[PDB]
This record gives sequence, C-alpha cells and structure tokens, in this order.
Amino acid sequence: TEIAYGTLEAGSTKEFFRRSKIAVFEKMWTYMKSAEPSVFVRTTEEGMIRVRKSKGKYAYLLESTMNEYIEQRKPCDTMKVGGNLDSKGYGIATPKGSALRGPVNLAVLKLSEQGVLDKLKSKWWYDKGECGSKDSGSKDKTSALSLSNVA
Amino acid sequence: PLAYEIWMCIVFAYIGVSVVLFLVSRFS
Amino acid sequence: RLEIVSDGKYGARDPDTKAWNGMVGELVYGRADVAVAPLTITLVREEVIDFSKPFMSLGISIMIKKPQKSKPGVFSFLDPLAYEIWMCIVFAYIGVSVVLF
Amino acid sequence: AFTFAAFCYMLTLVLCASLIFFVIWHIIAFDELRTDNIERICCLLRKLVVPEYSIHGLFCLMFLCAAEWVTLGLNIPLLFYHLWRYFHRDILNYCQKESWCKLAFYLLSFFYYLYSMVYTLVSF
Amino acid sequence: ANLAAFLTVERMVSPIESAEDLSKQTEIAYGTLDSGSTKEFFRRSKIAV
Amino acid sequence: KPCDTMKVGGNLDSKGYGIATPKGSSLRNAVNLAVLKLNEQGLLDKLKN
Amino acid sequence: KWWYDKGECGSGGGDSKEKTSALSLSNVAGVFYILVGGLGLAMLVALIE
Ligand SMILES: O=c1[nH]c2cc(C(F)(F)F)c(N3CCOCC3)cc2n(CP(=O)(O)O)c1=O
Ligand SMILES: CCCCCCCCCCCCCC
Ligand SMILES: CCCCCCCCCC
Ligand SMILES: CCCCCCCC
Repeated sequence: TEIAYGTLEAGSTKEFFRRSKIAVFEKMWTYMKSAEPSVFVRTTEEGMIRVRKSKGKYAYLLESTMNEYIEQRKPCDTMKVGGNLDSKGYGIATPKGSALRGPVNLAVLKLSEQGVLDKLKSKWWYDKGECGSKDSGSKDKTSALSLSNVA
Repeated sequence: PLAYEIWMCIVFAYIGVSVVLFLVSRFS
Repeated sequence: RLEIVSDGKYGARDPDTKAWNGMVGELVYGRADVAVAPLTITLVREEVIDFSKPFMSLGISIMIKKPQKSKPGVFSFLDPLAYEIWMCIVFAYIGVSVVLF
Repeated sequence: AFTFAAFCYMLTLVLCASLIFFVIWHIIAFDELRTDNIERICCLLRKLVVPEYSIHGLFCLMFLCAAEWVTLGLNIPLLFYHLWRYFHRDILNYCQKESWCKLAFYLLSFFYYLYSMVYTLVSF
Repeated sequence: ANLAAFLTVERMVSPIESAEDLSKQTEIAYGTLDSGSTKEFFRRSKIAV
Repeated sequence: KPCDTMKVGGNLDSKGYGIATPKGSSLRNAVNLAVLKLNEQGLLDKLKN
Repeated sequence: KWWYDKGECGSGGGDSKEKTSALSLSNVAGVFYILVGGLGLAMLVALIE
C-alpha cells in the first residue's frame, strides 16, 4: 500500500477493472475507487510525468505496447516490470461482407509466420529508442561491498 | 564480503603507510 | 491511398444513437475499405465489423519509476552512528584525556 | 568515480613529495663538497640513495597492478638509470648534472599525479 | 558486518535472463526439439540472434 | 512436482491457439463471437488460473 | 467483502514494514552518563588519596 497505482480516467482499462470478477483485481478496484490523491489521469502523458515525478510512488497501469515504447523511445527514467495482467490483441478490419477479408487474413498470417512483424517491432521499439540500450548486458547485482562505500 | 578492488587497495595502503612511517622515522 | 481519420479516435457505439464513431464508423458506412491501425479486438466491434488474425499481442502492464544507481556518499560509513554521536565521542575523547592528565 | 588506479595516483602524491626532498638534499651535499669529515658527507649520501630507489620501485609496481600503462612508460626509463648505479657501483661536475635532472623529472611527473588523479575522480 | 549480512539472508540470481543474453555467453549448451515448430522456426530465421 | 525447474526470459514468438471450424460450416460466425465474449468476460483467464 | 475487503489498511501488506533505523544519542546516552560518572568518581578518589 506504499505505492498508489492508478489508470486512465476514461479508457478501456477502467472499464476492465470495473467488470473484473477476480479476487486479485477486485481488491485493486476498491482501492483505486476510494483514494484522497488523484488515482485517475485524463491524459496518458500527464500520468507519465506524474510517475517520473513521484520517484517510486505512482505505478501507472497501461497497455504493453505503449509501455515499451514510452520506456525505450523516451528518456528512460522508468521501466516496465511484471507480465501482462490480461490478454488482448490488435487487428486490421474490413467492412462486413467484403471480398478483401480472405486474402488479407492470409497475408497477415504469412507476415507473422515469416518473422516480419517481430523484425518491424524490434526496429521501431528498440533500434530507434531515445536513450537507446545503454549497457545491454544487465549488470548483475554484486553482493560484495563496493569501494565507494568505504571511500 | 569485500570486493577484489578493495583487497588490492588494502595491501598497497598497508605498504604505503609503512613506508610513510619509515620516512617519518628517518628525518629525526 | 492512406488517409488519417478526421475524428482521430477509434470510436464505439454511441449510447444515444446507434452510430459507430471513428475508423470503425467509416468502415460500416462504406467510407473506407481497409483500416490498418492499432485497434483492440472487442465484442461490440467484431459483431458489426470483420477482423483479421491478431498481428500483435499485448496486455495491461505496470509502469514504475526505474530505480537509479543510488551512488552512496563519500562518508557513507558514518551512517550507523548519527552526527550527534560522532561529535559527542570527540568531545568525550578530549574530556577524558584532560581528566587523565 | 573510485577506481584502484585512482587510489594509486593518490598515494604517489604523498610519496613523490618525499622523493623531492631526497634530490634536494643531494644538491646540498654536492654544494658542500664543492666549497671545500669528507667520509661523513659521502656515507650519508649512500644511506639516502637506497630509499629513493626503493620508493620509485613501488611507483613502477603500483601502476602495474592499476592497469595504467600510459603512466608506467614515464617511469621505466627512470628505473633503468638505477640499474647503471647498481651494476657499476671530474665526478663533481658529472654528479651535479646527474642530480639537477632528477629534481626536474621528479617535479614534472609530480604534477601529472596532481592532474591525472582529477581526470578520474570528478569524471564519475 | 557484510559477512554477517551474507549468512543471514540469501539472494540467488539466475545465471541468465533472456535468449539474447545466452547467445553471447555461449557457456550453457541449450537444446530444442528434434522436429517440430521450434526447429522449423529456428531454421528459417531472419533475425541475427 | 518436484518443481526443480523454472521459466526464465520472455516469449520470443507469439502464436495463438485457435478453435478450428469446418470451411463450409456456418459455425465460425458463432464460435468467433463466443470466444471473443469469453475472452472479454475474463473467463479464460480464470479457467487458466 | 463488507468488512475485510473494504478496509483502509491491509494485514498481509504491512507485514514487515522494516525501515533502516539510524542510531542516535537517544538510546546511547546510557553509556555517556556512566562515562562522566566514572570520570567524576575517579577525580574524587584521586583528591581523597
Ligand atoms: O480500440 C482501442 N484502441 C486503443 C489503442 C491504444 C494505443 F494504440 F495503444 F494507443 C490505446 N492506448 C493505450 C493506453 O492509453 C493510451 C492509448 C487505447 C485504445 N483503446 C482504449 P481508448 O483510447 O480509451 O478508447 C481502444 O478502445
Ligand atoms: C614547502 C617547501 C619549502 C622549501 C623552503 C626551502 C628554503 C631554503 C632556504 C635556504 C636556501 C639556501 C640555498 C643555498
Ligand atoms: C559526521 C561528521 C563528523 C564525523 C566525525 C568522525 C569522528 C571519528 C573519530 C571519533
Ligand atoms: C566537523 C568535524 C571535524 C572533525 C575533524 C577531526 C577531529 C578529530
């Protein structure tokens, strides 16, 4: 309870938590429903700077793709932790009863099978980030005492 | 408990303090 | 030919009138033939519009502030004892010495 | 930051200052013999040269473990001159010129540790 | 103090964290299925990793 | 059991398990909507848990 | 649901709530009083002797 977590003011996340009949998500909804500070932000960018200014006090709940882009393609002062709570999926559409659904669906599955969508994602999300990948090799937490502690 | 960079700093600080004390006990 | 929707929203069924807003609206009313864009697959949309296989999976994730390196200070070894203790030790050190003399 | 090479450059400033006093006392010993018992001034010179050569041996040893090989090259020729003193074991004008260069070399390299150390501490 | 903090609580970390990390160390011999989806996917792969 | 192993790293490629339906059959227009309703209701996640 | 779920605090959450306690003179003054008391007693027996 030390970190207050909030979501968008009017979005799909708030509607999902309002109809989530899960004990893990139910207790989270009643906590976010009654809170003295602002646990709902109208703009996703206003909630982003709120997390950067809270410094470990506001955990914003957003989608996976938007979280990975705002972490890599922006000054990386925040990071994504944990797996996805629910499961969704994007998709291109087509008017009801149109001849441009069959071949289009076959082209989407063909691109996803040939490893093309994974390449386009890794190019626009990682190969073009703002702060980049500084020290890609994750420095393991050295259990030994550092030198600066007794400097 | 102590990183390898500190163990190398202790030995040279030990010899450094020793030679400094030897130099101080020489001017007298 | 690629063109951006004028409304700039994805839109759903309006509560007052049964009209679809945004990109899904232009598809149902025949204003567009293909809508390639990030569009979450839901029940109300698929019931009126056709969808293809999901080209990207996602989920509600958590975003917290990245903990910095937190470089300790130069005098970090003086943390277990407060500043008042260190000074009181020095003043007690000189006090005992003068008394002993 | 705080590296092992940064600490090695800090011990040199305290130790090289003591090497400065040795080469200065050597010039005073040479000046006294030039003006003019005699064994006293020469025997005291033999007792002073041994620590001066042994202390510099640590300068070539500390930087060897500190991976600062760009500084070791500035001290290897100084240690090679000590080998000629131990291998062989007028002379007044020769020793005078062989001592003024020591004061200049032990001072120009002294300012390096005063600046190369800052090039690592504040560069965090 | 550090030796007392060590034996009190233990924090064992995994030697790896992703697939793009083990492809650079090459210290752990990793294996897959003989014939299936994984083998066919790793066969025709355009990405470098 | 005995839970001696564990999963590390994220998913490399993401494919889906779809409910099959005959080509000439008219059940696709029903099973698609039913699967989407079950996914929106959060029943598949609870069933998996 | 109406008593434990709709609660302001949580028992499972604030279980440890451990914080780094920096020691101060508030609990160490016990040895400083004996230190001065020992010096006063030593100066007293010295004057008596
Ligand atoms: O069909 C939809 N497509 C959406 C696509 C995106 C993204 F592509 F990630 F931008 C987002 N965001 C994720 C986090 O909040 C900011 C924008 C929300 C979408 N919503 C919910 P809405 O915007 O509240 O209507 C939809 O309903
Ligand atoms: C910090 C170093 C100070 C050195 C002062 C030296 C003063 C020497 C005075 C006598 C010089 C005699 C020259 C022949
Ligand atoms: C915290 C600033 C004062 C530190 C004084 C340290 C004294 C050590 C010897 C008693
Ligand atoms: C501000 C405290 C300075 C202490 C200097 C060392 C006293 C023994």
